Order: sequence, then C-alpha cells, then structure tokens
Amino acid sequence: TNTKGKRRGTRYMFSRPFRKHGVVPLATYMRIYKKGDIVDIKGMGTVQKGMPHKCYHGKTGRVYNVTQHAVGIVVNKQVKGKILAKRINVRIEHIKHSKSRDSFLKRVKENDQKKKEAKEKGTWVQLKRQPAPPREAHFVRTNGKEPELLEPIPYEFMA
Amino acid sequence: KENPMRELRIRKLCLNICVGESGDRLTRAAKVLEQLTGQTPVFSKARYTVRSFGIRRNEKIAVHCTVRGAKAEEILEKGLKVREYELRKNNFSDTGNFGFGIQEHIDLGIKYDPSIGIYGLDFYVVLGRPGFSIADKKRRTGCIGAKHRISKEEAMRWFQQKYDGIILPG
Amino acid sequence: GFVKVVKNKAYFKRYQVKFRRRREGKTDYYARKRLVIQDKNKYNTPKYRMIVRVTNRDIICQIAYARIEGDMIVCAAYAHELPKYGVKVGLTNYAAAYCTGLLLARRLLNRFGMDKIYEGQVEVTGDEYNVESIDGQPGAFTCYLDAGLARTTTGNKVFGALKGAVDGGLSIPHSTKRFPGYDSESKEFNAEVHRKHIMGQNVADYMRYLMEEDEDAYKKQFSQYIKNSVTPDMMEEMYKKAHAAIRENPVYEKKPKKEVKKKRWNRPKMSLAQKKDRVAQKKASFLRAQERA
Amino acid sequence: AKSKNHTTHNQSRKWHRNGIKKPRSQRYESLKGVDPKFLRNMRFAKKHNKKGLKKMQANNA
Amino acid sequence: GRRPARCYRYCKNKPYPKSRFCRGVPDAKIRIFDLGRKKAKVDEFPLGGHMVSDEYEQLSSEALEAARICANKYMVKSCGRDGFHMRVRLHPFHVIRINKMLSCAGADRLQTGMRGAFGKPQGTVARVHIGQVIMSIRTKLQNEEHVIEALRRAKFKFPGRQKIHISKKWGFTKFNADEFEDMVAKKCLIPDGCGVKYVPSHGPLDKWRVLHS
RNA sequence: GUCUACGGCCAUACCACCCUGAACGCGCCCGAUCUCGUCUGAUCUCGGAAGCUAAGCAGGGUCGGGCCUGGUUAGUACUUGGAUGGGAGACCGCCUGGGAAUACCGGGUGCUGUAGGCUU
RNA sequence: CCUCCCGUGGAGCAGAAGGGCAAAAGCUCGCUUGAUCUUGAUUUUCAGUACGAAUACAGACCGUGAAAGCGGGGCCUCACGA
RNA sequence: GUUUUAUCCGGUAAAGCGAAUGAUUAGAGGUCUUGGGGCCGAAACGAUCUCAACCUAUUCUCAAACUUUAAAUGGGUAAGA
RNA sequence: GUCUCCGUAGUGUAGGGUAUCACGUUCGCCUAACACGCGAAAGGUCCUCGGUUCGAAACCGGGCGGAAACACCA
Ligand SMILES: [Mg+2]
Ligand SMILES: [Mg+2]
Ligand SMILES: [Mg+2]
Ligand SMILES: [Mg+2]
Ligand SMILES: [Mg+2]
Ligand SMILES: [Mg+2]
Ligand SMILES: [Mg+2]
Ligand SMILES: [Mg+2]
Ligand SMILES: [Mg+2]
Ligand SMILES: [Mg+2]
Ligand SMILES: [Mg+2]
Ligand SMILES: [Mg+2]
Repeated sequence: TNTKGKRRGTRYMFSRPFRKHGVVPLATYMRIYKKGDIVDIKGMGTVQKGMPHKCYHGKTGRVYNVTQHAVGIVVNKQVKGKILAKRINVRIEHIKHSKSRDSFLKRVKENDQKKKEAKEKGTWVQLKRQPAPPREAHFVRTNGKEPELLEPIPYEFMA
Repeated sequence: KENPMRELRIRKLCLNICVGESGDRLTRAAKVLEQLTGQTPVFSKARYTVRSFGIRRNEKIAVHCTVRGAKAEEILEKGLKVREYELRKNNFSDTGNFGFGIQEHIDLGIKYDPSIGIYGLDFYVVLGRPGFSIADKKRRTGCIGAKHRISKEEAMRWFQQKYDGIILPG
Repeated sequence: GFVKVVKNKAYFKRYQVKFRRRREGKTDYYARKRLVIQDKNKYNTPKYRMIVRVTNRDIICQIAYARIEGDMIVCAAYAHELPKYGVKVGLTNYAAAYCTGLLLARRLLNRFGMDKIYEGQVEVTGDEYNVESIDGQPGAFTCYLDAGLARTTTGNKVFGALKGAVDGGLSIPHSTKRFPGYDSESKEFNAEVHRKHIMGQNVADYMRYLMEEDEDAYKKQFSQYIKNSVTPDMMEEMYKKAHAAIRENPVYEKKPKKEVKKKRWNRPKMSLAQKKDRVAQKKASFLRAQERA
Repeated sequence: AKSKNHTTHNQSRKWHRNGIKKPRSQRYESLKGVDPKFLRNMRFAKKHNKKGLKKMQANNA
Repeated sequence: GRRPARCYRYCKNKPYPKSRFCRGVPDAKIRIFDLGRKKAKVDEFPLGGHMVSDEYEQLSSEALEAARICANKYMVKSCGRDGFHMRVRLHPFHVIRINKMLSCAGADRLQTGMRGAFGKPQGTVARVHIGQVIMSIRTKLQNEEHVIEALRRAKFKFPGRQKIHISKKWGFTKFNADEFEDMVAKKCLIPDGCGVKYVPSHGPLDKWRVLHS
C-alpha cells in the first residue's frame, strides 16, 4: 500500500539543518575528487539535480568516474539476501570525502616512517594497534584523607 | 557647531493625481501633471478589483510623477503658497517627511484650459540628509543610522525655519 | 506599542544570517559559483578570473583563482600607481581603466615570462582583437572577467579594463557589444569612438566644451587638471606614452616601511573584572543618589 | 476468502542460510560507464605507448 | 449513550488531538479549569495541595468535570467561596473514537462487522502519567485538612489510584515556601496576580533601578 | 595597530542604542558634455575633487536580546540484553551495559588566506 | 492610488502534500525555441525484466549572456501504455 | 548474522512550547480604538470608573500526519603487498 | 446505515461580471363602494463556513436540515 515515489519518506532526510538554508558554500564545489577515493553520500535538498536515491543516503562508496559536475560512485546496496555494487551518478553537492580513509592513509604513512626510522636506529617498535588492555596495578594514595562515606538518601515525593 | 552634512533638504516631491477611472479623464490629468512639472508622468494601475469604486484590476487608475531638485523646490513653494503656509500637526509622518493636498490645480501657476479639468492633487515631500542614498545604492548598501535619521519634530522645525509656516495643532 | 513586535526574541532565535560578504554587499555568490568553480574532471587546473573593481577614486584590477582557504591572487594592478609614469590626474575614468588593464596584462605576462611572444596589439585601435596561441610556444593566458555587482551596460569601465588586458595579450572571451563604440540601434560597432574613449577624447571634448561656455565651471570641474597643466591637446599623447611606458616596464616594486613604532589607535576590549566593577560602581552610585534623595 | 498480505518473517533466515556475500572485489574493474571522451583519450595513450620504448628501456638500463 | 469508562481507561492508542485531520469532535465536558478566588494574590494562599495519579491511564472529561464540581462544593462549604483557588491541571486533548454498531436484531442491515472499522470521534480524555498532578488547591495554611478532605472526595470520581500531597511550594508558584519570603524580601520575586515573576540578576540596569526605587 | 580588493568558514560575525576614529583607504559629496538608463542623473552609467567623517565603515561600550560554549537539570527521562521478579491489571522494581533535553547559573562576542597600502 | 519605515520570507513558485528557494527557483522586462537531432551507460520499481520517470556524460545543431556559464521542457517527488 | 579502533548516516524514545507551526488555562501591567459604556461626564466622556479588543512580561496543559535540542539499539565504509 | 438530489423576495419557481416570472404587499386611478381592470413602487447573507478566482448564488470541500432510492440469501 506504500507508494513507489522516488522521494517518499525523505521529508526530514533531504531537509536542510536548522538555520543552514540558502546558498551552498563554495568549498563543497572546490573539493577535488579523484578516481578510487572514498566518499560519503549525503544528499542535500537545496540542489535537486543529481540527487542520490534515499537508499544511498548515509552510505559510502568509491569514486570510479569524474565528470564536470558529478562523480560515479560504486556503492554497496543490500537487496534481500545479496549485496550488489551499484554504480550511481551523484553531483558533488551530495558527497564529501571520507575521513576514515584519510586517517587510514595518514596511519600508513606514519607507519612507513616509523619502519624506516626504526630500521635506521635498530630498536624494534610496535605498529599493530592493540585493543584496550586490562589496567595495570597501581597505588592509590589517600593523602591523609579518609574517603567519604556514602549512604542512600531517604525517599520523599517531590512533584 | 552643526556639521554641514546634516542639513535637511528635499529629496523628492512625488505629485499624485488619483482619478477614479481610466480614459479621457486620466489622459487630461496626465497632461495636467506634465504641464505642471515640465516632465512626463506615469500611470498607476489598480492592484485589485473593487465594485464599490467601479475599478478593475490592471486598469490604469491614477497618474503620478516624482520631482527632484530646484523644480521640486519651486513646486513646493507654489503648493505652500496655495496652502497659505500652514499645515496641521498630523500632516507630518513619524519618518520625517510630510505632505498635503491641493483641491484645484489652477490656483498654482497653471492657467485654466477648456480641455483641462479642475483636477486636484497630492503633494508628498520627502526630506533627507546628505548620505541617504546608501540605502538605495546597489553595492555595499546599508542603513543610515539612528542619529542621521529625521524625526517629526525635525521636519516641523525645518518647515518653520525655511518656509516660515504655521503648524496648526489639529 | 499595540502592534506585535516583529523583532522579538523568537525572530532572532530563528534568524539565519547570510554570508558575511553578502551582508556587506560585496559578493554576488550566484555569479561567483558560476564564475570561480572549475569542472571536476579538470581536477586542480586553476580557473583564472580578472577582477575589475572601479572605486570612487581608484580602479583595482586583479587576477585570481579560487582555493578552499581563499582566493589566490597572482597579479594586481591599480590606477593609483599610474602617476609613476605618464598619466597622473584624471584617474578612475575609461582611459585609466584601459591603462590599468594593460598594465595588469603586461605585468602578468612578464611574471610568466611571455613578453616576446604575445606582444598584444601595440598600436591601439578600438577594433576587436583576440590573441591566438602560437604553436610550439606556451599557450596564451586565458582568464574570465569578474565585474562583480557593476551594471554591465555599454561603456562600462570594467569593459575598458578588459579591452586594456586583451590588448596587452590576455585571452579573455568577450564581444564588442559593451564597448562604447557599439550602436544599440544599428547593432554595429564603430571601433573609432571606442578608440576616442580609450585615448580620453571625451574628457578632452568636455574640457574644451566647458572652456567656451563657463570658465569658472571648467575650473570647478577640472580643478586638478589645471595643476601641472594637463590640456586636451596633449591628453592623447600623454595616454599613448603611458601605454608605451607600461609596455616598457610593467614590473612592480614594493615600497619598504619598517621604522614604525607599535602604537594602538583602538580601544582594547574591556575585561570581565572591569565590567563587573563598572556594574558595581553604578549600583553603588544609584543607591547613594537615593539615600541623598 | 481473505488471507495474509505480506510478511518478511523467516526471510532473514533464508538470506543467511547461504550467507549474504559481498560482491567479489577483484583487481582491474571494468571501464563501463566511464566518460567516453576520457576513454578514447585513454585508448590513444595505450595505443601510442609503443613509441618511446627505446627511451624507456634506456632509462631503465 | 456514553460507554463505560473501562472501555477507554488505558492509553492504548497514540495521542489523537483535535486537529485539521480529526474533525467533528464534540466539545469536552469540562470547560472551566480554575475556580474560587482566582484573583487572589500570591501571599494570600500560601498552602498548596495537589492530587497526583499513580497510574498511567486516561481520565475522561466528564470525570474531570465531576471531580471539579465535587471539590468545589466541598471547598465552598468548608472554607467559603473566597477562601480557596482550584486549578485542574489536566486538559482533555485526546479524542477517543467509537465504531458504532446497530443495536437491532439484524446483521444483514448493512452492519459490515469489522469492515471499515475506523471510528467516529466519541469524546475527549486526558492522558495522565505516574506522578502527574490532576488537581491543585491553594488556600490559607489553616485549611489543610479541608483541602485534604476535598481532594479525598474528588478521588472517588476517577478510575485509578491517586495520592494527596501537600506540596512544599508556595501556592501555585514553583518556589519553595521556606525560601519564598526572603526571595520576595530581596526582590528575586515580584508578585503579579496569582503568580510571581522571577527577576534574575542579568539584563539592563534600568530594570534593576526601576526596582529598589 | 589597522584598512582596501578578492575570499574560506558563514551570528563568538546578527540586532538595538551610545562613544571614539591619527594616516592612507573606503565612502559620503559635486556635475550631466560624452557612454548609458530613467516619471525623476534618486538608482544605474559617465566626468570629477570644493567640502565632510554627519552617515556607511572600523574599534569599543550595554549587570542588553540573540548566538556559541560549559555547569546544573541528572546518572534523572529514555533505552540493548535477562529472569518461573512483583502486581488482577495498569504498570513498576532489580541485574547487564548505554545515556538525554528545558527552566536555572556561568564564560565568550569572529578566526583566517592571497595581493596591495597607511601607521617614526 | 502616492511616500517613508519595519519586515528570514510569516508571500509566490499551475495543482495534493512534503521538501527547496531572497541582488532566488519568486515579480517585471529583453531575446529566444535545449519541449530540437543522435549512440550508449546509469538510478528508481525490480526478478536487478519491461514500461514510465529521472540522473551523469559524449557527438551535432542552436538559444541566451560581456563572459564564466546555463539550457536538450516545467525547482524536486505523480501526471501514463506491449 | 561478532567485537574493537576510526569515520560518517538518521529524527524514533525522551524532551520543548517564558523557541517556530497548530491546540490551550488563568490572572497581572499598559495605553489607542465604530468595544460595551458611564453612576453627577452632552457642555473640550468638564471628568475618569468598569468591561472589551490590542500589546507586553508571565502562567496551566498538549501533538501520528509539530519542532530548537536529542539518545539506546541500528545502517555504511576503512583497518595495506 | 449506503448512494443520490435539493436549500433563491411572504408563497411557488427561473437563473462566474449590479438576480427573473406569477401571485402576494404598498400607493394613486376607475366605481356610490368592493372586486376586476389601469398606472407606479417596494420586497430577497441566493441555507452556514472555508477555499479557487480580480470577481462566487453559481465552481470545489465541511456542516445544518429536507427529499428520494436500497436495506437481499439463508
Ligand atoms: Mg550578473
Ligand atoms: Mg483468520
Ligand atoms: Mg499467502
Ligand atoms: Mg452495560
Ligand atoms: Mg490502537
Ligand atoms: Mg547577553
Ligand atoms: Mg538500566
Ligand atoms: Mg550537448
Ligand atoms: Mg529539471
Ligand atoms: Mg519518520
Ligand atoms: Mg513523545
Ligand atoms: Mg508552541
């Protein structure tokens, strides 16, 4: 009984944030997108051309094609019990770079720097990041102060 | 003591004749305004259609023309001569500009013509200071500021010192 | 007050300000988006625009390309540096706009090292001219005009600056419809009255026209023209040798000034302690005034 | 007469019985959907890669 | 012709206000929410007693009207007509519907049963939560037992369980009775009508110097 | 220490009123022969340089409104998972993790890129 | 009818509603026919079939503007047929 | 059919209405009007008493087709030859 | 209950750009008088509300009523 409209249910999804209507800031147009880099699809509603479908809002894909105003993105979409890599053309207003990829490339560069430096200076260093370890043993000083005694408060109806 | 850039002056005078209907009467009123000002006026259409006044939407109802400068000063002088240099206290708006009405256009300079009616008209002079054009300019427009504005008291004072007139308390 | 206060608390709570330069009335962002944004398949290729801004006493010509952190200006020319050579009075007119556009073009070409090639149209005439890139040589510099909020009717000084630049050798796409020689009736470009405007002959005609009717009006209008004796007969030769000087030396040298004491001409922002003390003093004084009664 | 209209009950279990496999990420994606102007220039570059082979091997050596 | 309140006791549906979608709603049974000397100043009636629901349920507008009438009659009888002020703190904003069936010996007469069963607006009820105040009575400090008895009598007009609580606030204000006097003394509070205006120590000093003057 | 041109983020930048502004500048300002537009040289376009910082503009101020950021609200509301927990129910308590928002009370009131000036 | 001031849009954008929009996408003018000729790719429903609708390109021929550009119908979500 | 570490996405629960849009209770303070009027005001309501409307600051109660703010659970991507 | 239609001077009725006809009512004639007849006039939020429209009695929705037709097989 649901309609199959392209923008059904996008009332808040494609709406602008509070007090952020009007002219689109130009740094979004000034961003550079190469083939192979990772972008997040958002889909602002001020620009009605090149809009992604509502199923790609919030998804992340890889750029494979660059045109004058849009990019081609390979983004995974789950349909029933299969995931297929859809290719969508999205204008650059509706995308932004992925800071997850940015941080990963930064970490790779920093790890390569550490490898070179540590091979230069001999001593082995850890590069694989570990999960949070159990807390080590330590001493807690009282500083000559008795810890405060806490008791539950009596009940009373307030309002 | 007083900065010369604060001196009041007439910006525009804005003559208006609101003939009820269109046609020959409106054309004659336009001729009246053109002869009075040495300057072509423009026609104003009705915004809405009302049956009480018998006018239709987009029908040319009135005629008007804005006059600036020395010509505005002379025309205001003639109008105040007809008014005998007296104005009511309520003739001045709170934004610092005022106006009045003349019942017959032939008592100020213009002589009667048989092909010309007995049209009355509205004078509405707008006062200003040097620098009010920043609200109207295209690039880097802005407001004039509180001290640079003109009050009703300032307009009445300017009328009294320039046109040595009488402000009736009515 | 019997009308609802429109600018109440909720009005300011929901008010969304425009961009700072839009509020200042300096930038048309609708035109800027179309003017500075490069195609995405051109990547980091710069898009150059020639900004022309005619001021009450100056003309500013700049060449800039947009970046995320702000516009990057590669070359700037001003009408106030014209008195360095040739013309010194009667700036901010069409002839000075041509001169400063030509100076910008020559200076940019000299910085990029393209002077022997792309000499431009040295012999000035009002006719249309478009530089063509020479094969086996670096391509002609291509930029687009940025007129800002100026009304682009026929005879605008921004188009005077554009004509100066394209005669200097910059490849700016344009048409002659906005040059002063264009006749809006016959849709034909004269290209001679345009050269008269470039050489400032309209101003010379105004000078000699005022001389023969009202000498004191001529003095009042061209008061600073009288100083150093700039005359209508020599105006055209002055502009020609100004163009020649521009072509001969377009390089800008900066003026040094460092022996300046650090003096502050603005009141600093008051501190929280000072504001609190001021409030306390005002309260104490008011209570004192009451107890005096 | 009447009957059930729609459900997704048991559908997730059916989906996960053989696993919900992601698309096989494999090197050298196809050039389908790429800008034709860019593709034809890419083809020209690939075609003319042959020349400059002597310079390339001289640099390598 | 009204159904028993047990058919609409519980908050089973989403809130269904009278709006541009729900049209044709009959007017609620309760139209007056404030009774007694409503114009009494703040210091006149220092004692406040609330009646607080212990159940998440729906109270009908007729039930609110009946409880208000009962409490008003007892308060007028005991404390006099000008010795109290009552405020009902529940408004019947939730429309309850009815799927009307024909009460005749026939199902062939286009009864349709459960087909198209969405109902017509029957009435309005107020949704109350645990800990929410239903009625409030402010009066003199010596009428505490009369307030408790009036609220106890009003409890019998409602389905669920209710508690009677003598609040620590001064009257109908939100400020504690012990701090109220010295707050008014130091002019943190300014009386007006039945309420007090809180005057914070920020804003223009003109508002500060119109006070202390 | 500031300004101008072009900006990026787009109120810590806005709004109201008041005070101050050296030098450049930006302006207000003067005029309509030419270019160009008007009912009107008011706007736009053009040619200027007598006067003025009155206004715009810049800086500062306001127990200012707003905005931004904190505290409180509050481990409250709500919530993942659990029980052969309680209760006639309505609902509620506990275990296991997560965890808000008003009112109220503080602090702050643009940062900065490119190019070019002024400031002994 | 004429004038000034305030006015974050509380108007308008053909229609239902929702989103979007202020030197806009609204209003008024000027010039026009990109509502044209073509091949593929893609999104939406989806079985990843079709129709319909839509997005990004590419090749012509044009319109407009000083130009950057924008335009292959209607600001977007419907208005249709082996 | 999992967690962790980064990084986006969202508008439900809650909350809010002295914040927009709708709904809504009661007082308080002001001063214009085709509010009623008002007792002795026609005489310039010589007067100013009340009730309206209006405005201002507050106040009670709400929203599936309201919202500034905004969870838990959740969805995408990345964690290299 | 479902579906359809109607609402206009006092009465019965016609009919997107200042509401018709007939009877009724008022006034003056004719007659000794009434009636008939003759000459004039007045009389209607077009049921209520909202919307489209420059403009609504009309066009479109909601409500007040009124009027028909269905309301079967067990
Ligand atoms: Mg433009
Ligand atoms: Mg069954
Ligand atoms: Mg089935
Ligand atoms: Mg029974
Ligand atoms: Mg239900
Ligand atoms: Mg503040
Ligand atoms: Mg818990
Ligand atoms: Mg094409
Ligand atoms: Mg479109
Ligand atoms: Mg939703
Ligand atoms: Mg809720
Ligand atoms: Mg509200």
